[PDB]
Amino acid sequence: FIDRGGFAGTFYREEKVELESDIESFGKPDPLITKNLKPGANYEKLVDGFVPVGTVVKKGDI
Amino acid sequence: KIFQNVEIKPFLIDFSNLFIKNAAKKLFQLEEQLPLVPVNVVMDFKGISRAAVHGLSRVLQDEIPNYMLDIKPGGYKIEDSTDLFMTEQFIRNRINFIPIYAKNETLVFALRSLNNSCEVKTIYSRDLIQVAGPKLKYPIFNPTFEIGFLQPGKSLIIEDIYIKKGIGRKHAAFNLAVKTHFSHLDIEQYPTDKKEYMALSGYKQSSMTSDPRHHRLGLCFPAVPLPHINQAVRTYLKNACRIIIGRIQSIQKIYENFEEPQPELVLFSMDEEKTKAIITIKDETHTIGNLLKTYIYEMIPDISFVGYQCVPHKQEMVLTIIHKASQEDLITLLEKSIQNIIQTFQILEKNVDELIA
Amino acid sequence: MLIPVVCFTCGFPIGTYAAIFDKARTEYIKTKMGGTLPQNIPLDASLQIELKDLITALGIPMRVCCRTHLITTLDYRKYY
Amino acid sequence: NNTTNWNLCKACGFKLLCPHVDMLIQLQAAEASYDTMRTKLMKFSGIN
Ligand SMILES: [Zn+2]
Ligand SMILES: [Zn+2]
Repeated sequence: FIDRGGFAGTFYREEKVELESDIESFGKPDPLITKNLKPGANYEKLVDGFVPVGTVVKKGDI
Repeated sequence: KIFQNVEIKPFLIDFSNLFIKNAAKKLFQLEEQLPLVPVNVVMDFKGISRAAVHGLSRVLQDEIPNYMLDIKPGGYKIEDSTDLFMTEQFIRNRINFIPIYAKNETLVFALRSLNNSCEVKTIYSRDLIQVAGPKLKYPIFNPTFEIGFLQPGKSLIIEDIYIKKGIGRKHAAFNLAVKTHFSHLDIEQYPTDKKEYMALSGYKQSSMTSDPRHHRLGLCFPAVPLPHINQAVRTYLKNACRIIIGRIQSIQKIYENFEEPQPELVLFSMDEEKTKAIITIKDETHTIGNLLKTYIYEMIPDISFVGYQCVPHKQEMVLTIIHKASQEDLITLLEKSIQNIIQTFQILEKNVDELIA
Repeated sequence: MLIPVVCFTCGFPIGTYAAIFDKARTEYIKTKMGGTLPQNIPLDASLQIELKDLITALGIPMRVCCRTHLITTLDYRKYY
Repeated sequence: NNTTNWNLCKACGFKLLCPHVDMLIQLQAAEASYDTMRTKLMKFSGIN
């Protein structure tokens, strides 16, 4: 009954991030310039500052 | 002759009903039977334990290999699928549970639906175009399924729809047979219409005491071609037999290696000349354990103990056998019981081949 | 959002007779509706709409679960 | 033994002292704050 779709659906969450006017920006950081990057992170999935739609993001991914 | 008196009956659409006739004829231009129909098969077994019949039923339900239609990762084309309601999860759940009767694992389909109209357009299963593999001389699924629906001006493009193999226990989309009947023909029954007996099961013997050996089992298969029903059902039955034998033969490779230290077999020598054998097998169900317990109990009427405990949260079957013989004699009796199981299912194979013409 | 392809309980192929069962049912209701607004059908207090023979003619067996899910499943196209 | 491998003891032959330990000791004796110590020991960062 579970596998056939009984009480099955999709659950949604949202991420709303804001900027500081002309200080901050959206983009992929680089290791050799930016400071105190989060340990055990994954910055390679970013495309122009945002992860592309349709990819699977897991724990530790930026 | 363990298995006799089998009868097979398909599930067909009654076109004498005007409503169904008109609806089918104006929806799918359908005036005769669908290529694939469900088939109800009723089987009578005599001189066989209910453990074996129930194990055969369980294997035919969700322990036999079976084929479904699945979408490869990246098949759902986000670049082209503009529909906001037909999500990948919903559509792939719809596709996985379409009953198919496939010939090989090479067929690859595709679903390309474009909605150029101003009304919601329903995507049926007849819109699945075979794009890879040999061309089909007969459909493998019915064209009357409702895969989805598109809002006006939307689209749904899915590629790499392949055939995936698995057992029904792991995922329900591989389930094969749906139960329709199970009864014991050698036990009398009360008339349960009376208010005196409606609180009881009906049988005149308690399950704590009864040992029926004459059963009727009726199972329904969801998709079988019309002109080869007897060819399909028979195959299914035969398939089940091999599976059980195969699994039993696995245990037959354990007892043969009782001299060497084997993780799945543990032998103790208890007090009062008593010996103990523990067989722990991972990813086994109540089928093999129940068969083993029943046949060991039949082989050794005066056994001290036997149990087949299958634990849900441990995903394993532990068969404990305590008997007042030596280790060698116990292993000999276990091998004899396994051989009895093998010959019983071989006789089932032969009867299946003999009955269904 | 539609009638399930297979019965949620046992897995009988309900979906392959789903669409037809929808459309045909409508005419049957049109036969039994009677001087009443559509949205007031479940409040008529005089209707005897029985779908036993329709499902039987579809070839679906007399299973409780299968007919329950065939009859009672809502359709998203009909509300949106 | 600037980077990428252990310092080895000439007297015996086994490992002696990892370079980041040397840099950490130098910073600790050189009135280095934690932030000025966390950022400088970033060329020794582990698996990326
Ligand atoms: Zn059902
Ligand atoms: Zn040294």
